[PDB]
Amino acid sequence: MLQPKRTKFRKMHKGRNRGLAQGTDVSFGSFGLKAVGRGRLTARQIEAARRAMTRAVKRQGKIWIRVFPDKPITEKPLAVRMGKGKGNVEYWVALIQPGKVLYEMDGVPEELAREAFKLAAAKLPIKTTFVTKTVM
Amino acid sequence: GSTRNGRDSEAKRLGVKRFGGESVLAGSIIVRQRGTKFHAGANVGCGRDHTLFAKADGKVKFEVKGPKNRKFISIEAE
Amino acid sequence: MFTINAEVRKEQGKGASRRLRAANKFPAIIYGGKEAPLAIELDHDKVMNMQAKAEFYSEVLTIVVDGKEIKVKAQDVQRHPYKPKLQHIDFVRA
RNA sequence: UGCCUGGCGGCCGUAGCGCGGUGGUCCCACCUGACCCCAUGCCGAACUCAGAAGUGAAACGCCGUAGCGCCGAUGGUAGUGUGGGGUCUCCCCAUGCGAGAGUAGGGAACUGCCAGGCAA
RNA sequence: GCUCAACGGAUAAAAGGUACUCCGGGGAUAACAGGCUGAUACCGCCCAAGAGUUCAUAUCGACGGCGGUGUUUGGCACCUCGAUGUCGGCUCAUCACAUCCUGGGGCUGAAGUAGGUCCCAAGGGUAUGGCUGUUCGCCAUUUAAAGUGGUACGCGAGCUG
RNA sequence: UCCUCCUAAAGAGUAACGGAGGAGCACGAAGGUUGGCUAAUCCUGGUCGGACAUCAGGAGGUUAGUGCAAUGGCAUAAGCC
RNA sequence: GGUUCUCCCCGAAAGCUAUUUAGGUAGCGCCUCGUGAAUUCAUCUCCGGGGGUAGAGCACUGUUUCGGCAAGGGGGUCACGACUUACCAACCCGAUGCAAACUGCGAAUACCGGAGAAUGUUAUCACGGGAGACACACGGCGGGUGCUAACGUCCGUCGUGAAGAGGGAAACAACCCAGACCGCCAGCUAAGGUCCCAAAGUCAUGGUUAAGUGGGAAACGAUGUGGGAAGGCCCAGACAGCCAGGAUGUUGGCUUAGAAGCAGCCAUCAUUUAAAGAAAGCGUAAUAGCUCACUGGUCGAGUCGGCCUGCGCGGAAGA
Repeated sequence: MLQPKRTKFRKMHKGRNRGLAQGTDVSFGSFGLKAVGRGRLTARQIEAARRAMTRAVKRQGKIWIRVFPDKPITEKPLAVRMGKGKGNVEYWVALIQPGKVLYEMDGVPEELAREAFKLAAAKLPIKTTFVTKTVM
Repeated sequence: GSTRNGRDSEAKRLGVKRFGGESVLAGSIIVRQRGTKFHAGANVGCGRDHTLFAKADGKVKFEVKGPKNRKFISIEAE
Repeated sequence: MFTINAEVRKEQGKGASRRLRAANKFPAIIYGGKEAPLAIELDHDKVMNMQAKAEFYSEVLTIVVDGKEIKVKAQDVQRHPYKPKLQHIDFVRA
């Protein structure tokens, strides 16, 4: 579980997920996992989609994780009425815009990277696609 | 449970009262501000609260001077 | 040996560029040297198959507009965020 | 009228850093001696006095160099005022405004007043 | 000369119980039930690490995700305080199928009997008892089966307490 | 009860049992005027002396300080003597 | 709780501050009447302005990914000194993201002031008389909170209802069009519609749908279908069948028990040749063995695999 270390504040606002993405170009690796749908990824979903992906590309090679959550999400307990303060932090989400590359990979053939990003895309609530590092 | 916040203060009503070319009678407060965000220039005084008060029934005009570019508040004399 | 037929834009902006993008086309521009930047209007379906080659981003292009021939290169390209298509290409007139 | 230099300004990084070169008959700085005017919470290092032997070393001014900083198009994109629509936690259409970042490029400041030196 | 801190300070001076209670009102405001949503609950689906003698997908399926129902626990307080009687029991029932059996089939790690999973199908049937006020739950003995839910957690101008 | 930031939607203002902190003081110098000065944190050398005391030099630039929690401001210094 | 005749004109609010105050009351913001005043005010154009929000970025405060130099650290190794160093790793450097409490940047709107044409029953301000109201609700936009749940709650602006009848969405205050002085068996039109109930096109042209889609619902799956840009192999003969081979020393290494075409490291050689990969699976305790790849004949004209799209199918079970 990717969790931040000593944040400035414990709890922040909800916030909207409007706008476009910034990490569009595949920079570090040769084959990327670019997101198409607009959603968000909790801290368990990155680590779960990493286990089903790293095992298919057997441990030689290298995988870049282009996202980090750094956003707390509160949750009220059961049988608790509204108000009376803010809820307690339970998990950490990463706000994903359309076009954000999620994972990158280099050191594998194009066939092995094709049949491994599909195994990680079934762990994610958002619709992703397969992209390739282009020149310039 | 309980809460520990819920405390603030009487909004101080700061900012600029009289803008650009807008005739001000001497002694008229122009900018009420925390520090010297806007500095006093020609014909305009600065108070003990960094309220730049006019000093000559005239216009206003903001500028940028020196080598720090600090909005500056002068007073054209009409 | 790379020849791209193009035209001259008559309307420019955000609303003029999105009408032109929904018709399988995208705008571009040729600039450089000391002449005026010429607004370039060309088809998307040809150039999308041209940029699959690795020599499209390295060699000298020949864009034909108004009957003339202008030798250019590739400087800056704007990919679409989630679709395999283009939005704008900067051409250095060289 | 030109080249320099010194004092006072506008403008404030196209004006600021780095490297290399150069300037002393003028001016400026370093320097010289300090018992005295003054003064170091010790030291005349600073400040202050009386002078001019030497140097342009350090500082300062000028020139070149883009190696940085900085300025900055045109087009595109995000955003958004008004009126509608949709598979309506978001997006599109008509119209108006239009970034930021980035690219080509520009770029080693310009100038006002007075005094002194020099050539006319 | 006032932590007149309940800080625009009702007095210089002030705590509790009412199931013995009583009056004026409120669904401006809770408890039973209805209504909106579905955090939670139940059920179904997607990838496939593995267990299964080798074999992911006979069977179970981790790490995660997506949905459906309104049966549990919860959220709001929109009707109801010029009265909507409510846990369990008896009598009488009605509907859905997410089917307990009976009926028709696929696969099987199905030799046969006996099984396991899944699909279609609601026509009919679906325990007597000891304990507890009990719905639930434990136990004895049957039975083809002793089903899951909705109807104001059905039913007090039908009975009980 | 009061003060600082955000929510607060680029004039002001703006709610919630919304998210973070403080105050109910102090000072006759910590005020006024005049004069002068620029740190934090590192690197090297040097007696005890070491990661950190004091001394010399370099980079760096206000990342320091502003009596007190925060915001704005401060080199003409409001910082220090 | 009730508050009794009629007509005309104007017309609110459910907000702020205070309150032993929250359902009450006072002032102000809002309403009505009268009086007195300035091209008073509004809309629009131009000019002068202050931002710091949306967006963007990492110069500052933090968070985080990768690569290089790399102190320091680490495990182990020696004889007061230290040799090997699978490892963690501070500051800059190159690249990449995030932030309400970050801003070297920075809108659109909104607000203040000045000049000007037109329009608006002075619509603007001050004073005096009288109030009511201070329980608001929904929809769009920017949000806090809740589960980016609620016909949920709390904010700022606008509209509607309240306090607005009429048409439409079947019925349905708050959704859309549109503001009822009265009368008429007159015409035009907005929202929405034109087969019938029910007034109006069984209207013209070009496509799509086979699902009753239209007339609820996603992840995901699939030779449904239409349109477009390209590619591989091809009448020196393609694509799916039919007929022949589909093997050889490899019991190769491996801990020396066997993995041996199809167990793990593995290289992934090389001949016999028209064709065979020391195998993708089917068999095994390992082999045996069925089999297509890769090659010829037969056959004969097109076939196959990916992308963006429009309408479709399943997932889809309630009393």
